[PDB]
Amino acid sequence: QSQLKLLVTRGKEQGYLTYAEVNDHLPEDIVDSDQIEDIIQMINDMGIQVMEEAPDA
Amino acid sequence: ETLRVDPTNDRLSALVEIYRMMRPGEPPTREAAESLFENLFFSEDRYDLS
Amino acid sequence: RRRKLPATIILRALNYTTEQILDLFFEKVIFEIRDNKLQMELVPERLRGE
Repeated sequence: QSQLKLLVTRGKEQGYLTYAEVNDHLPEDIVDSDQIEDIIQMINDMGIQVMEEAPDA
Repeated sequence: ETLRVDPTNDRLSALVEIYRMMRPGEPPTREAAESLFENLFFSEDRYDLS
Repeated sequence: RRRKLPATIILRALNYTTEQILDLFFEKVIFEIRDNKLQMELVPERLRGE
C-alpha cells in the first residue's frame, strides 16, 4: 500500500531518476548498503513490466 | 499538519526516534538517546558555526 | 542530510509539549460558552479574504 502506491505514482518517471527521494519514504533502519542496488535495478532498463516485478518481490 | 503526522508524543519518544534515525542499530537508551541529540546542536566539541 | 521526520519532533526533543508547540506558531482564538450559546473573540483584521 504505502510503499507501492508512493513509489509508482511518484515515479512517472521522475525525469532524471530522482534517487534521493523515495529512499527516505521507506521504513526500517536507514543508511544501509544493502537496499541500494534493489532500486537502481528496477527503474530503467526493463521499464513498465519491471515496475510490476518489483512489488511482487 | 506536521503534528498530525508525528509518531512521537513526548520527549523520550522524540530523542529515541532521532537516535534510531542517526544511528540505526543498537537499542536506544536514556543516556545515549539524549547525549547524541545534545552532541548535535548543543555542544562545542560537536557543533560550531565558528 | 538524512531521512525526513516531522519538524515538531525536534521541538519535543527540546522538551516542548504539543500545546506549547501550538502556542509558538499560531495565534490562539478563545471561545466562550455563556447564556447557553457560543461567542467568539472577533478580530476584524483576521477576516481578510474570507
